[PDB]
Amino acid sequence: AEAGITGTWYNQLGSTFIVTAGADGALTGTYESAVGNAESRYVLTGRYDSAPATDGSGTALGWTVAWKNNYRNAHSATTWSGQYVGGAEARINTQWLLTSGTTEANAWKSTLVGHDTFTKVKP
Amino acid sequence: AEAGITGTWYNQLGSTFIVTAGADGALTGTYESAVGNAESRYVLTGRYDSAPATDGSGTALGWTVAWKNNYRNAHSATTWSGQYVGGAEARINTQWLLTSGTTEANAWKSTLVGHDTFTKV
Amino acid sequence: AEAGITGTWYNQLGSTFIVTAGADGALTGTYESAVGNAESRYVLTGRYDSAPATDGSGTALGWTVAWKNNYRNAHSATTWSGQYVGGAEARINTQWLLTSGTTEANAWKSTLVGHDTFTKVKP
Amino acid sequence: AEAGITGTWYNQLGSTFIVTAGADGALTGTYESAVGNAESRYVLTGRYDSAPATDGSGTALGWTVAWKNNYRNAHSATTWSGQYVGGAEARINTQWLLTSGTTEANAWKSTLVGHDTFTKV
Amino acid sequence: HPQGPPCK
Amino acid sequence: HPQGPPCK
Amino acid sequence: HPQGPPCK
Amino acid sequence: HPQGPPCK
Repeated sequence: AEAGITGTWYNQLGSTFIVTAGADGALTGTYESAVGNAESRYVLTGRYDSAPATDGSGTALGWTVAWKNNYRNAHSATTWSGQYVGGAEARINTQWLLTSGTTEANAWKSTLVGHDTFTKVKP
Repeated sequence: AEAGITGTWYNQLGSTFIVTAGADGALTGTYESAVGNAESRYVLTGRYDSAPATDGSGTALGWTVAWKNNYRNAHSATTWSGQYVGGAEARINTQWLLTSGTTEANAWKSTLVGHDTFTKV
Repeated sequence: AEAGITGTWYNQLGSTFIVTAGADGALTGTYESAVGNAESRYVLTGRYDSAPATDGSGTALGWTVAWKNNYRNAHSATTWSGQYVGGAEARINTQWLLTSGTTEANAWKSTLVGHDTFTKVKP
Repeated sequence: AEAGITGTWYNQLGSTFIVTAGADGALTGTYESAVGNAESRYVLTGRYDSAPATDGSGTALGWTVAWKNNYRNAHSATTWSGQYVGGAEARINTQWLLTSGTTEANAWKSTLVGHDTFTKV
Repeated sequence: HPQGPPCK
Repeated sequence: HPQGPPCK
Repeated sequence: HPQGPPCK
Repeated sequence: HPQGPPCK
């Protein structure tokens, strides 16, 4: 449900995700790196599947962050795909892909994969 | 080239992707599935990294599509991560993650992974 | 180091992995599903990189299990890629790919991805 | 066909893979990298699922290669998961995970993912 | 699923 | 599947 | 990288 | 890395 998703979330590496879920399935916000001052904020956009999910099923969602802002340009973008699971302890469990822009020759090793779990802290 | 990402792209499965790249990193458009159909269209939103790349590199980008529209709701979402390469033959090479909303017990197999190459042909 | 890897390990879903690391970089053993009686054992084979790793770095390894034995045939195979991290609490952190045999048409959705962490229990 | 997996396979990067499929699910062989070279050969071990597949399905398999031989040690290992399809044009379509041994602080980016299609051509 | 090919 | 938890 | 933990 | 193309 949009409300449950909306809020501030953190993951085990110390990064910050601030998101607002709109009624039209949109996801917007900012993502901040693990500690490190104020200018570590990047724009994120995503989508969530507003489910009739009376199954205790999670809500599927995903979002993208291109690692470029006014202070830095890492020439890479990450996409997180996962599910939002509500309750008193809501969590968003994801798997992510981080692709860096490479030349033809290193394209083979341009993508990293991992997983992150986010815990909600504020609305 | 920069906003060479804007346009209509097709992949090997037949799906079409229509996007507009904004000068500041935004990616907006529609993703349409099988048959072309009429409302096999879903909204997509993404971001791309606008950089100098003297060393002939591709442009990193990614986008998401939640599989729900006013006619279908597949309780899932796909995210594509990859890079744009322009030239005579522009292509967007991606790897994707498709996660379905499951219950705990099925969460271990909630995600499929694959790859797709999109062209303007 | 072969010793540290050799032993019995379990992961959070309740599955059992029994492995022996040989001096030649080989990995052999059996994998058992999460609870479920005796005939839930499958053969696994893998390789580990015997590292001069005096960095507190993990040892990279991987293994494969084809889900077919004398009782069942699931027509699928899983490969786990990860690192062994020793200490009093040794762990093997992995990311896995599970591919099922499909026809040409469903090949697009033949592979699942996830992650599992194994805790060592016996030598 | 069943032991049609046995043979020499090549992928788009130039690497060669030579394997023997045992009647009971084993996969053994050598994987050689760039240039062909001499000791760009690494041992590979894997497993494949021997099944009836009336419905024209591929055969699921996977294998690992630890990147260490008596000449190099790249402190990493790759696992390929995929399926074999035989016929006039046999192919092994895979997705792979390459994990490097890192320290905790770098563990978040210890794994690369990709895909490779191997042919006997 | 709307991500695959057609069901023709 | 022999890689998931027990059944219900 | 802005997606990993802090530095040393 | 021995998994890539050659360094030619």
